[PDB]
Amino acid sequence: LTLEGIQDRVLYVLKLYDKIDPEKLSVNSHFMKDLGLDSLDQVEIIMAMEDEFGFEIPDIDAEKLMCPQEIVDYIADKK
Amino acid sequence: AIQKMTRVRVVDNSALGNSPYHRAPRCIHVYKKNGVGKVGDQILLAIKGQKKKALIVGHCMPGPRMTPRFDSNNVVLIEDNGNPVGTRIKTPIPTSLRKREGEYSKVLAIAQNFV
Amino acid sequence: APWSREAVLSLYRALLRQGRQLRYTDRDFYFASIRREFRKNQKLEDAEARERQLEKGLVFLNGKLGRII
Amino acid sequence: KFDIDMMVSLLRQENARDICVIQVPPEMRYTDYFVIVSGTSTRHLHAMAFYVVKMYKHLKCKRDPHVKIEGKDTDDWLCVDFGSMVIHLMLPETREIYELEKLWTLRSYDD
Amino acid sequence: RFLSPEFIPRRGRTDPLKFQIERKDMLERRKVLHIPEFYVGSILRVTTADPYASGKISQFLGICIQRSGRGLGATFILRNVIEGQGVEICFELYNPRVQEIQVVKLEKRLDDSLLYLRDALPEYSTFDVNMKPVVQEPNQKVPVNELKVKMKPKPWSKRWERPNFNIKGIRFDLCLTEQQMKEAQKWNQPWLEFDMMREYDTSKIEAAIWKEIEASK
Ligand SMILES: [Mg+2]
Repeated sequence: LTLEGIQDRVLYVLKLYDKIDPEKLSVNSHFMKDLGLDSLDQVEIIMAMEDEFGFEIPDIDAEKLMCPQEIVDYIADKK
Repeated sequence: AIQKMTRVRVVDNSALGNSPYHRAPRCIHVYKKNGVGKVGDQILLAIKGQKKKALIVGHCMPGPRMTPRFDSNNVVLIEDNGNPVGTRIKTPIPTSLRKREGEYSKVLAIAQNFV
Repeated sequence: APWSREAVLSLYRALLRQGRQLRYTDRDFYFASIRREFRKNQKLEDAEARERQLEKGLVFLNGKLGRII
Repeated sequence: KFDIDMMVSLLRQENARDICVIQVPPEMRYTDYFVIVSGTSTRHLHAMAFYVVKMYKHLKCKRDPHVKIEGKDTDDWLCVDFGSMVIHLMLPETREIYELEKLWTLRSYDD
Repeated sequence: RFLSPEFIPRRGRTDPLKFQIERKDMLERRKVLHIPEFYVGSILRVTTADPYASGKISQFLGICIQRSGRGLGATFILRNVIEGQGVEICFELYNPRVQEIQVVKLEKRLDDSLLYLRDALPEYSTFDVNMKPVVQEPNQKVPVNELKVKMKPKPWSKRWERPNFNIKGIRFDLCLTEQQMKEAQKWNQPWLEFDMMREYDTSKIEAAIWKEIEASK
């Protein structure tokens, strides 16, 4: 799979989600202080990951991602 | 048999029931030709100077056999249009409400328990 | 203040994993109802009520009192 | 036959506004399937009520009892019970205040 | 030997052939369903089909507080309180929508009818729904539980103090005055225990019934 495919599909479903403010969607785009989200909203983002680009994501690892660089890297070596 | 003038133990999460009051709620009218109500009849009821339609859920005189008999006159409030005032019903409700002709489907969505 | 840390989000994501195994109903009203069970309830509560509401979350997960299809 | 699949056909074919059912376990001896469905207005809920009793009545099951629509005069609530299942046509505000989806999953674990 | 009370007829000028017929049907039901020995103190759980649910069954647990009725139509009414509410059900023992009658705790109380439990404290009437059936040993008489209960205040269901009831399971000393006790000893009827024409002797009745039991085997 194309690694930039992982990049713009993680980035893409981060753009598909509606409650977030697409202001600082970096690779260090954090959730609680960068975008101001609860952990419920964080697993809501995990729900916004597994729906298109995911389906194998474990709960111990989805608890502590917190930035889409770690997401792209983790699905990158996960596949 | 819940006739006129009978004291009534309201089982609801309603504002009218669980509010304290100096008069016990008591029946005024029974909506049958004879003035005797059984499990699954509508009555008027005096709560806090407010008459209010109500539905009899179990009484103290014995009915048929396999049906239950309560130690109070449990009654669920209802509005004029037919939807109940209450939100939860704690005391168990007999399943004998299911067969009778009238508004019972609305109340059986509310029961915690079934006897 | 809840039962633990990981258990709450674990039951959350578990209810979502049943949320995709949902078959017959409008799954977005379902998910919004999961929100309204979790957003407006799990903010600013005492540590005892956290326990009871995560226990009704447990029972709502297991579904021996009925399951949403 | 007239199963819950056929009910999903009747309600998505009507385009019911909101659907949420609960499989009631056999111990709590009310029903098997507990349908919660909302619509637009009294005309909508009323018409889709007469639609689903029209399709059940016309469909099959002669020996099974004819089914009366409950609460034809009230506006917000409507409810119809079958052998296996019972549908509740109501409003989502009425759903908000009666919170039935909590009850039939949390039988003693709610308010 | 324990012969259940529904087989013993009340006296009366009915024909014995009618009880031959009834006992025939009662034993033909006792092939299918196992009717156990139980007294008027014992805790029971009964599974019944529901006429209102589509072939779903149910379980009620409580105290058998009365064993009234003779013949095929004989009942027992059991009591329990749940949700701070007292409920009783009259169960017909031979209604074919009963599937099992399990005896949780076989025990005999001091009385023959515990209808006074409606006026006792609700702790004397409450039970666990999921309580486990206590194991009894095969070859032993029954544990006669005595428990003089405590009574709620005076306006009872019936005047249980009166000696026509012969109630034994009351701590009367806690809940009744000596003056009202001596008033209640007015309705004594001391002769009534001593007349020999009111005594219905079911002995030869028991004999012919046990040959009805053995002959159905
Ligand atoms: Mg009396």
